[PDB]
Amino acid sequence: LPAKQKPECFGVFCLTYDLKAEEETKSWKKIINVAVSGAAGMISNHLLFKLASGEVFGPDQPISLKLLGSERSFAALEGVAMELEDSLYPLLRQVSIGIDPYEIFQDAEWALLIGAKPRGPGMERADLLDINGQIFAEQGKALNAVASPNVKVMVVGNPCNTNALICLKNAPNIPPKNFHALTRLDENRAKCQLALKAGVFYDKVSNVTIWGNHSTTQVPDFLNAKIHGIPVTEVIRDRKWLEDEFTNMVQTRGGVLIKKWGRSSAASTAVSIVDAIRSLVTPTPEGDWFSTGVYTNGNPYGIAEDIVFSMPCRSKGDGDYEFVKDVIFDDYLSKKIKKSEDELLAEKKCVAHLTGEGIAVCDLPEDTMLPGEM
Amino acid sequence: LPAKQKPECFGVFCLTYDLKAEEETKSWKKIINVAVSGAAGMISNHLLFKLASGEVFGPDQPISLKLLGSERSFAALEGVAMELEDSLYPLLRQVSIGIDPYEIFQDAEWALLIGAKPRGPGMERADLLDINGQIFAEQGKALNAVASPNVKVMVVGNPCNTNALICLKNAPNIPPKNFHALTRLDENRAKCQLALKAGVFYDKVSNVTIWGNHSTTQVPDFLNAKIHGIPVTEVIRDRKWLEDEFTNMVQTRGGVLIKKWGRSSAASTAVSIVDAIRSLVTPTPEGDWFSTGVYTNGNPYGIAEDIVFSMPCRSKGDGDYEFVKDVIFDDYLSKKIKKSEDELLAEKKCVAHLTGEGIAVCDLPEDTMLPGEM
Ligand SMILES: NC(=O)c1ccc[n+]([C@@H]2O[C@H](COP(=O)([O-])OP(=O)(O)OC[C@H]3O[C@@H](n4cnc5c(N)ncnc54)[C@H](OP(=O)(O)O)[C@@H]3O)[C@@H](O)[C@H]2O)c1
Ligand SMILES: NC(=O)c1ccc[n+]([C@@H]2O[C@H](COP(=O)([O-])OP(=O)(O)OC[C@H]3O[C@@H](n4cnc5c(N)ncnc54)[C@H](OP(=O)(O)O)[C@@H]3O)[C@@H](O)[C@H]2O)c1
Repeated sequence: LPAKQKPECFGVFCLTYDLKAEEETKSWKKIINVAVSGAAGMISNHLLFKLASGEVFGPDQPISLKLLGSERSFAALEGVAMELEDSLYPLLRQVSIGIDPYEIFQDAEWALLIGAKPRGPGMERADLLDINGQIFAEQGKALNAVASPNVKVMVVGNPCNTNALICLKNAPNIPPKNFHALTRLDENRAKCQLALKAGVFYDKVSNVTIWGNHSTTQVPDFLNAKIHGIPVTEVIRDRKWLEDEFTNMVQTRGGVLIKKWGRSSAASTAVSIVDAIRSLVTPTPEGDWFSTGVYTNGNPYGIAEDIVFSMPCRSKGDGDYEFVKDVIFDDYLSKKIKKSEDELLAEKKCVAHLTGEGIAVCDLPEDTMLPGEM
Repeated sequence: LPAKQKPECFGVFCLTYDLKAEEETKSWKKIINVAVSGAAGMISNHLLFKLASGEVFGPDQPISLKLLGSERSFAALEGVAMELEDSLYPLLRQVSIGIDPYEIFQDAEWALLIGAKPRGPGMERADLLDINGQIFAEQGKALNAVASPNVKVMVVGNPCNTNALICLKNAPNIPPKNFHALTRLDENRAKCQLALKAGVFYDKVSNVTIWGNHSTTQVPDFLNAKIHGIPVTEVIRDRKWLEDEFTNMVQTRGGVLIKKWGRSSAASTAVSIVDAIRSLVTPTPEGDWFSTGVYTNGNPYGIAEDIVFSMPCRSKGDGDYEFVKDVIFDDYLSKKIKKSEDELLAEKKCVAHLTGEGIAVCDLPEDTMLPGEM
């Protein structure tokens, strides 16, 4: 539980200048502090450079990276940091690597929590929740204790939704609206599938939203989606497909992707992550929206409270967001969303011992983790 | 030796629109055709998305990717292309994957030839040159036969320098000035090292040039380099270091990098590659320069002709370049450059059977391949 223990910089990033705003590069904004857990993993190995290049926050936004890793993968983190220095990225004003959350999360304005333990060979969902839940329970206290009171936290380590509930549950000082579960890779994969069916390039499909858990209970919402400007429903008139098939296509994208030999969707996920961050740092296009697993309290859809449930949101580009109100539902959608909700509330109970609710009671389906995920 | 055999597109990229310049996105330039060999490898897995994101050619430059792979790694290429489609990159107007150079290199304006066979466990340099030389001999004929008469070719597969000589030697219709050997990762690594020693951030070091082969005979030129605006020589006054140590630090960067467990400098190399391309597509900053293994004919330094020797160049950002004339040399520099030249001319002879010169005569040192390279 550190205090006074500040994070040490990394070679060259220690030799950095004053602060962009007054001598050279006065065009640059004030530096943004970004923390990344799972910093030595594959998604990170992609994400990091996209951040450093200004692809994420812009070309006039000097960045500071605080890479949180783990004992075992420390050599790896040193390596990534070594690649970071040989990249000569001007925006990357400073980087620091370490294994202590209370040190690394120190002053973080964005906490991109990718990284959690992989599903064991014969591991039951409940324990998958327990193990990673603990990691996130801890990172939550750290964030709470030593991070910017308005840290925008973005969770990608599975089970992301619950992992996020836990994180905010252990980080009371931090606004729960700030915690996001990454369902965006799912959104992108779904646009691609709706473009593929309709015979249009993915840049013509929009208003795609994902509801529920980042698991096989999520719902690639085709009812409110649009292609070219008109509801998907009246472009892909094959209604049976949309209901009986669409979902399973997005739901297995990663699974087929992995068949093209063993690599995870690192590059794509790395991309989803930046698109995710941008949807909060950039004003949502007129009439469109993005998907994010966020806290349910305040939602107008009727979804249960006290959980992290992905839903349509729009932003003015300030880090915050608001739920999208102009949306419709039917028997299909309504029942599918409610079915994911059931799952989530069960994980919640199964994770009562890491959320501060009480004794855990697990009754979960060991078949829901998305194909292709580590 | 295809003709009439055109490259088929890939799912979603087949459903693409007209051509940016007249309906929507009239701000966009005319599409650029980019071919990538070794498309399913690690450096590519990084490079590709940087290209697609517009990081390389700009945000108003729609791109077309022609990914050349190999039979064995075809499943992998399908996978990368699958990640490409789930990324929803607007600039990535079209992509096509395949294993035939005469098909894939069809109409290429940029041929980023990363990818060649790795050094065998007990493989002698000569054969390393032979094996990869053949690949490049073939890709050269293809490029020559079916590519844009002004293809800018950028070789990264080792032995890059010779591999490039061979490529242009088998591609007579294509201007030899167009072939580039990637010595940029080396340049970047060296700036980082000169920044580290002088106690300044890498953004204060400039005019670093690399001469010779992309091997342990190259010369991280500290004599013409500058820090803050004044020659490195009068900032890092520890002259013995610059001569006796500097070189070995850059020369082993990859070697130490790999010690931080088994991953190649994929992310960094991916970065060097884009910096390389930009130095040709962007006007070189006033007084600075970049390093590139290019054809020697016309050089004013005294370096031997008919080889690919990295040297200082500047560009107006049109794809072409010119050698930098305002540069000095001393006993140290002069002798070191000449020693790399010796190597190169020996590889040249060792590769006479792939260059159209005659019977090969190999007499090479089996210790020169840079630490950390596959
Ligand atoms: N939401 C999505 O769509 C999505 C997509 C892909 C993956 N995921 C999920 O995210 C998790 C892993 O992501 P991945 O596939 O990218 O794996 P990965 O790149 O291989 O990274 C896994 C990480 O676990 C890390 N680790 C263990 N304990 C940690 C802790 N105390 N703090 C920080 N890092 C810790 C390791 O740390 P080091 O960094 O030190 O190695 C390692 O990097 C999985 O549960 C996976 O299912 C979600
Ligand atoms: N200049 C530099 O500083 C630098 C830096 C790093 C590496 N390199 C050199 O580049 C070469 C490999 O790069 P790497 O480390 O990035 O390896 P990598 O990512 O693992 O890729 C190696 C590739 O060899 C490919 N291949 C074999 N025959 C091919 C052909 N007919 N056409 C197209 N691709 C072919 C494979 O094809 P698939 O794409 O189908 O798998 C594979 O991707 C090595 O010789 C290495 O030393 C140079």
